[PDB]
Amino acid sequence: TTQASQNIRLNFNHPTKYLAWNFNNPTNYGQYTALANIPGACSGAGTAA
Amino acid sequence: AGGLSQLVAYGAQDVYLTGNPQITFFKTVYRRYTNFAIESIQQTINGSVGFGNKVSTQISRNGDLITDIVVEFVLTKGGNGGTTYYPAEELLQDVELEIGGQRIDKHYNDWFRTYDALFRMNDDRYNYRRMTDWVNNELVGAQKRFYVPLIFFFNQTPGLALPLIALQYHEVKLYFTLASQVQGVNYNGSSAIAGAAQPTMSVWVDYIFLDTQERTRFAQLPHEYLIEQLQFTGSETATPSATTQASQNIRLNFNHPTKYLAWNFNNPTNYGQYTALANIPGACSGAGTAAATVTTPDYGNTGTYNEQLAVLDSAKIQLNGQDRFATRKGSYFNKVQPYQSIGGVTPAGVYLYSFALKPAGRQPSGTCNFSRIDNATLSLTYKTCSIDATSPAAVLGNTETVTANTATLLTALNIYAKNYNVLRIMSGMGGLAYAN
Amino acid sequence: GGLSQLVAYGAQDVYLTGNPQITFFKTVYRRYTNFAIESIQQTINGSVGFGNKVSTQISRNGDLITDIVVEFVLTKGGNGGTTYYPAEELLQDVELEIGGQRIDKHYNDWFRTYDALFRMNDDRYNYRRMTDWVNNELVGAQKRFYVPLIFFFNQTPGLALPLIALQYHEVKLYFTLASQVQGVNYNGSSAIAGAAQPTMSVWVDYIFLDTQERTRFAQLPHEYLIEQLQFTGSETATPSATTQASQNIRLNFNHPTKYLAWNFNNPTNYGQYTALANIPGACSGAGTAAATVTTPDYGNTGTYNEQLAVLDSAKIQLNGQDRFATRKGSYFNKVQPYQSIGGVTPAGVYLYSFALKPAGRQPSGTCNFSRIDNATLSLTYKTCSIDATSPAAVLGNTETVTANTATLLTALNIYAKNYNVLRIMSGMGGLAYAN
Amino acid sequence: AGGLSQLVAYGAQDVYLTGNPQITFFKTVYRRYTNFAIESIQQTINGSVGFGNKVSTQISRNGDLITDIVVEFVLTKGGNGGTTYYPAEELLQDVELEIGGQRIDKHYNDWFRTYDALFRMNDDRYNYRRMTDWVNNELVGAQKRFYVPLIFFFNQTPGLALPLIALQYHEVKLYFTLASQVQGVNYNGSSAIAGAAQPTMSVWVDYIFLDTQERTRFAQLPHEYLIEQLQFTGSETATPSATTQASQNIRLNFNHPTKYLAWNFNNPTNYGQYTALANIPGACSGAGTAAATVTTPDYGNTGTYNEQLAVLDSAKIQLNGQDRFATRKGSYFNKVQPYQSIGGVTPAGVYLYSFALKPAGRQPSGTCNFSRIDNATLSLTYKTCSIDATSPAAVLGNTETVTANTATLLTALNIYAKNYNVLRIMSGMGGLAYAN
Amino acid sequence: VGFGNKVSTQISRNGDLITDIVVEFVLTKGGNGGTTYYPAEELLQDVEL
Amino acid sequence: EIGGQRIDKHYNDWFRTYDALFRMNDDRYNYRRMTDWVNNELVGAQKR
Amino acid sequence: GAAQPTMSVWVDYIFLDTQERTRFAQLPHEYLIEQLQFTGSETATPSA
Amino acid sequence: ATSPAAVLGNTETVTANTATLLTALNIYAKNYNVLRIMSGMGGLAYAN
Amino acid sequence: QSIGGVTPAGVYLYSFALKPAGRQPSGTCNFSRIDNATLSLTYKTCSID
Amino acid sequence: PKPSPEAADFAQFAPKNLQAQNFLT
Amino acid sequence: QPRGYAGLRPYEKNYEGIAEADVSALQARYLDQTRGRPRTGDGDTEPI
Repeated sequence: TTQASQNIRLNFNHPTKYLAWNFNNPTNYGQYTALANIPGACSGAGTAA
Repeated sequence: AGGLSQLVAYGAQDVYLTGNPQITFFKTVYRRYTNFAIESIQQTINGSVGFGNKVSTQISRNGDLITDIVVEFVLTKGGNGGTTYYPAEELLQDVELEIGGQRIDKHYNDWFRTYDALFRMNDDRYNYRRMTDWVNNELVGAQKRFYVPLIFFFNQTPGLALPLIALQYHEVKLYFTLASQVQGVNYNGSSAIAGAAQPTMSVWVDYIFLDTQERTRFAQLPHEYLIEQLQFTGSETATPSATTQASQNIRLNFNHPTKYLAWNFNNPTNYGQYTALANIPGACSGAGTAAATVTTPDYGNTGTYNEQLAVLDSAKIQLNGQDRFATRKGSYFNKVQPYQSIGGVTPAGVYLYSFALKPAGRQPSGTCNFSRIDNATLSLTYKTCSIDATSPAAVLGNTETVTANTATLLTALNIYAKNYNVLRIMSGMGGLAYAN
Repeated sequence: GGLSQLVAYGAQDVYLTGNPQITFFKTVYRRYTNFAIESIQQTINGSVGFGNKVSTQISRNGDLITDIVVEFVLTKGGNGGTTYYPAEELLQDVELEIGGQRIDKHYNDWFRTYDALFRMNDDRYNYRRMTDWVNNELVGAQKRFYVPLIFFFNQTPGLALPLIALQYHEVKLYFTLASQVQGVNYNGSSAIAGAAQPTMSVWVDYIFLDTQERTRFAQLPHEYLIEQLQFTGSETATPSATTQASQNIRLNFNHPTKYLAWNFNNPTNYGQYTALANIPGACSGAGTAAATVTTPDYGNTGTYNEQLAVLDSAKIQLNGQDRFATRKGSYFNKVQPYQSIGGVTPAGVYLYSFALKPAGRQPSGTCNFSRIDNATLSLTYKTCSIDATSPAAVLGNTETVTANTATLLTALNIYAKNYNVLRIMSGMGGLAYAN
Repeated sequence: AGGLSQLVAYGAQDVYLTGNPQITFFKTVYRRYTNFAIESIQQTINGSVGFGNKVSTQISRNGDLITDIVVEFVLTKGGNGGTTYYPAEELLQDVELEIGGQRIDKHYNDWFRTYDALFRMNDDRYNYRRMTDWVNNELVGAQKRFYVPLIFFFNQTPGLALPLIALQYHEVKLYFTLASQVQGVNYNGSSAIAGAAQPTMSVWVDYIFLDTQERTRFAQLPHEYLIEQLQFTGSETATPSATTQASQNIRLNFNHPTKYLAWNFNNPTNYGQYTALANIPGACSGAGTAAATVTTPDYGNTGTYNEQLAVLDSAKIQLNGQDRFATRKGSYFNKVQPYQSIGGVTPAGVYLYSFALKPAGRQPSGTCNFSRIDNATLSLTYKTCSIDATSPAAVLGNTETVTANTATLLTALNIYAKNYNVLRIMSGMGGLAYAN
Repeated sequence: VGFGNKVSTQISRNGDLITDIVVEFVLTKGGNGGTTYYPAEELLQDVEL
Repeated sequence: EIGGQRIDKHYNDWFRTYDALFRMNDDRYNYRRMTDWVNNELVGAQKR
Repeated sequence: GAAQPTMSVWVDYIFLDTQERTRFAQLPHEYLIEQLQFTGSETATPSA
Repeated sequence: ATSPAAVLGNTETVTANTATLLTALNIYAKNYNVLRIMSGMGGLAYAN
Repeated sequence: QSIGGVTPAGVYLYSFALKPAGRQPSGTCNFSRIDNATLSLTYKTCSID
Repeated sequence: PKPSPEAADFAQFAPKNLQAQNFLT
Repeated sequence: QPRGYAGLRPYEKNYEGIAEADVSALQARYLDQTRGRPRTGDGDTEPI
């Protein structure tokens, strides 16, 4: 029922080429997407397990 | 006798009222003005008009100055009376004003709702409601032609009329993103209304045509217009149902001399819902009967004056860590500030804090210049949302620090800053003097 | 505290605080000439009653004359809801004469149109309190009514008429008192037996000046920015069914005009600018088995349901060329009074302005119809196909159609309000230009 | 075509409007102002706060100028819906301002109610009630935070802000007396409400902080302020029963140049009642039902607009033995004088006669110098109180010269006049210029 | 104001000279006739100039 | 405040923090003696 | 039945000799005073 | 938190489940400013 | 303050003089330089049986 | 020898409102 | 240094508080006289 927003203020200081970012699950190294019951996305995905 | 018995009752204590008189009230000399004429004509809308569509209008140089702009809509509703709540402006969810490639302003439906809920007052607001809603209990299938005036800096007073005559090389455009959902027309809450028609839109622009002598000066000479801007970003807050009185520091990102900060707490699924819903009259659909359901508003009466359905307990503004004023309770910002600064009634859930003596006017009357402030914070304290919304005995029979459980849905925080800038016009080119 | 906002001072303030011209905490009030205001009753010349015409001549009690209120004493012949603006309904025609020259003339329907457009907020409620029974008073109730006049000199002291400067000219008002007033001596067209005749008196407040200003008024020539009302009635072209009638009204206006306002009315029922319909407040007995759509629930005659109004569109044309592109009727009921007045307008009353601030008195734009050969108002009517007795159809249809009962709105009233110049010198007055 | 068609249609009759013009208002130039900031600071109350108690609050000198002052109360309602009527200002029994030991003004609770009923209008008046009453049918036990803005000469006009920076030698303080009985909170009619809570009060003052050069100028220069005062002495009515038309001749003890003479008639038991009680829906407790009584009002609807329930028949003011204006009927003072001067709606029982063109305005516009009149008398003629208040047939359908038998309860006569005076600020010391 | 509490007054310059200061109290009886003996003086325990 | 200008502002938990940080040995203990019930006092104990 | 606290604020005054009081009243002074800065906020403590 | 075996026997980066109640974040700073006093008037040299 | 005796209930006075019992003037209110001197009297409520 | 906010200069008046003094006893 | 001072968070130099005396000075007196009686003021001498 909601759409979140953020205003994340940056503290950077030199001629910069780019800003790159992601969102992650701190439990699982490299998870930048949600888990879903589709092929390759979850343990046992596609089966009753 | 009569007026002369009064007139001769003159003394020393009259020396500061009628002694050495300067004015007489009973002969006014009226100023002569540059001859002008006003026209209301259509502009071409570029793009397909409909729900969720993005179109733009380019204002043709049909005249010298631009003043008001009224956007027409034709909608047919799929609901009976009370199922709609300002649907004409809910559709008009985002209007962006561009002059010379530069963004001058951006208004949101939520802002039109806050402005109407805050600065438009008396008979003028009743009319606005009939301009944007179905008021006289229209039923399913009723068609209505709506008028949504825009409130940009040049729309309400000729004093800041926009001189196209002096913008020979820059085009002026309006971008119109239209909402995907309008309550009562193509949706009833989350439920789609089968067969709902698409809106029809037309944009009318008011031109001023000036006499030859002054309009020449317009085309040739530079101008500096002191104009208003709206600055906005939304946020998210949370209030618990029990045991805790929440606090949250809201980090602000505003610049330039500011007239005021205004804000609300919205339920994103129901446009203009700024208070809790409850099983009391007008506070939810079916209120007072066995069918009352506190999760859905009795939409046409969404706006209320009952502060106990609002979620704000108190608020403070801090600038660079300094208290800007001592903490005030929420009713101060809902009722005392608009009393002091505007002179009308602000529905519950809409809050104002002014920096200006008369923010409703255009003559500058006090500003906060956020250009020197590194971090401005709006400190919010929330009401405990522990009252069962379905029990009037507790909804209307409780303490100031507690509200209904349905207040936890007012998760969207919308803080608006009304500011000043200067729009410079020279040699057919326009632009804002300070860019932030 | 607040010091923090003074500290946060920047370059953007060069336009706001640099080299201050004013401050908001040191106001200087202008001193004014000594004067006194007095309430004095004028004598009515003639027999007061229904259908009679009487006049009054202004007694020169003071130096200027400013605010005239005509008082009526009425006995209602019906119960609550049977009346609707009976005081101004009776006050049918008010003619303003200064020195033998006609200066203005207002009508009861103009007083209702003005109340419908320009008088707003609590002031309009109070107006209704002065002209009606608003507390559900029953048959036999006696009430004193006040109908303030709205001539150029009545609403602002700055246009007060300097009688001391007009010692050689007569200032008079003529009053036509309506033969039929709804709920007082007639209910619709049916006479109410035993209805009392009205009692009337005219009260006006005078301005008394001290020696120096009254001398200046008496000896110097003056010009006043006088406003005037122009009016002639015409018939409507309201269709019945399957067609949207067109009509072109040839206008007879002249002088620098501020705005044009008009309405469609039922000449039988004062203030009925809409069709009658079997919805709440839109006709007698509405919502019940006794409902009828031939007679209004009079006390609620005015409504905001524009679907009961008959104007589908209007356009003004000047000398063969359009003045603006055609707008639908709801534009003139909802947007022009919004842009210009900032009030409300009831359904069936329409306003188009040439002026940006027509509610004001300082000029803000005019169309001078003294220099225009052909002024025409083009109307498109709504098709009058909805069955007025079925609320499902009255409240459930499209914008180009209205109630079949709309065909009763047989009279068209177009008003124009404009500027002129009133000259006063050596004790006599008159207009600088009259067309 | 268009506006150009009337601009070219120019002639002699246009010269008075557009020939040799003085202004073009499509280029509005706004005046540059003096930098200032507004802050709300809490004051500390001296003395125990309570029903029937008197406390004082000295204004802490945190800023330069004072504009508004708002008294904050926390009230718990002891009754249910419709049992209160502006209880916050009833509680605020009276306030006076003292500058260095010299009193300037004195307001009473029924004045605040009169002022609100007479001069405050439209949405503003409704919002005022929101701040001072319970308006959404709240139930017993409900807590609400109330705000009563003060209306002294400096509270609502920034131009008359009290120059504390220029009163280096004087104390500035307000005295507050709180009522012993508040309808629906402490007492219901004349019966005490067991367990009623003691409202808590806090007094807040809004300060203006000035910049460098203006603060110096305010501190070192003398000032001449034109200020307003309220004059009041209470009296008693002579309301008859049957066959007698009473007339009182109340010699006024007012002094100084005033703007107007205003009065009402009060039921000392039922605060805010200025009319008779009758068995009319919304006029009395239980009105319209078999339980209806005309001895107890429907308090939430204490005020009405039906002049039929009014007690005053006709009135005139006489000065030195000669009439000030010709006799007018009571309805003239309730509806026509405020129409001609304020522009609002005045409820039944409140009467006004102005001596000024704009009595609601701050700019002086006419006056009445009572200190130069030997005998100013207000003549009040009363209606015969022969209507049986319990029979709507008689209440809603009788003659203009009669009123309800229950009108005899309006035993208090409240006549007020609003003054002019001058507040002198010199070498840090304040006082008024004119005595009496 | 209360029993065992201390209060003070800073006397303003309403006039030129002070001629007479009178302290007053509003008191209720906690007992019947004869149970009191100059209770206003007992209450006004210390006055310091 | 001095002259209406705020010079400093302390909170209950700052006082605790200051005692936690800068008071040390018998001054902190005596501070406690001046601030709490330290001898296992029972219900009804009154202390200045 | 909890009782309301009774508070009494005591301030320690310094009375100086005549010559030093003269100096204090007449002369300018600058004091290198200390201030406390504070706003409250919220922390995000993890679960597991 | 109720099992001493874990509370008195775990590593540096692990604490009790009850630590999650320490939701109030209080950050204090102490600074210099200067109080300037001249001819009866005083104030902060570096005011906000 | 003005005479030093005891005034029975129901008798009230307000003195302008310091010691009015004496013959020599000790402060007066000149009612020939006053437009009106108005005495405002608030009554007690007559409810006790 | 005085900061500006201290007072308006006393001149052109003679109400005899305030005392002259050395400010120390 | 990676940054220059942005100019944000500036201070008021030598800000003095509100000039307030502790003397509660004599209320200033009215300039005119209490008005008396216009028809028989100051008394009328009565002959013997």
